[PDB]
Amino acid sequence: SQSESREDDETPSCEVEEIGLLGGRYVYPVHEAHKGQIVLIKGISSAYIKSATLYSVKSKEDMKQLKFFKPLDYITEAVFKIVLQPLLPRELPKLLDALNKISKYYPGVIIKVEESGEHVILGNGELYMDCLLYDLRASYAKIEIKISDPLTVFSESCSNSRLGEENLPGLSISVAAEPMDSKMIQDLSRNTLGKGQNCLDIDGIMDNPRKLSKILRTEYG
Amino acid sequence: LYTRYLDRIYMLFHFEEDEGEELTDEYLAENPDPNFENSIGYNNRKCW
Repeated sequence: SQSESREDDETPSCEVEEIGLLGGRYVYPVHEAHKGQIVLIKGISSAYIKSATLYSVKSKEDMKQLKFFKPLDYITEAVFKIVLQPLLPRELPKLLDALNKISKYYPGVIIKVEESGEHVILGNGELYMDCLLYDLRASYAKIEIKISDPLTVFSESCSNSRLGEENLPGLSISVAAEPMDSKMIQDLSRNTLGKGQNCLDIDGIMDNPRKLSKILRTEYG
Repeated sequence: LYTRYLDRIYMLFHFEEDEGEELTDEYLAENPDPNFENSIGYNNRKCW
């Protein structure tokens, strides 16, 4: 997400304590890892939650060239909503820790914190969330907790003028709000490079506006 | 309203937020509770 953003202050670092090669139920000890292979690292965990890009650069131009890995695009959106509270409020700190651990281990989980101190958990579906809760109560926290009634995240919208005033009345804003074409909506939902004959994804906006506008004119009139 | 029957006291209090928010806040300042633990040790009437 930092990368999304793209010298001193920029770089945190962790030494690599060990490298092992996965073998299901055992890990084979490794002195060194080489390009191509996938390995288990000890101690690089703290820097990142979910995805991260690891580089070592000895070069100022080399550093400038270097491009950070894009955030992994998970196939589904969580949607399912659980509200948590611990059984006994005094044990909150343990719950908090555990929730962070769950975020690290389960890439599809979102933990949000409400005003109330309630924890909103999003997961993909029933079974998914059930497994989270089991591990949470058993493997990580040792705390019995209250769980709510399964809900869902809602989204806001409309279907069809403005007047507005600054707190120090010098500015005045009028903005129209409009229903969008289902085609357009679908095109936006589909993450794409605009390859083949495919309607260009708006995140390609950094390309010339003429091109962007060409797509809009071409596909929508 | 106030009464006392031997030991036990009964007091009725009427607040408005103006007066209400004050009394809440002063207690909070002098007994800060970040974990929301006020309601651990609070006694309901079991009966109802």
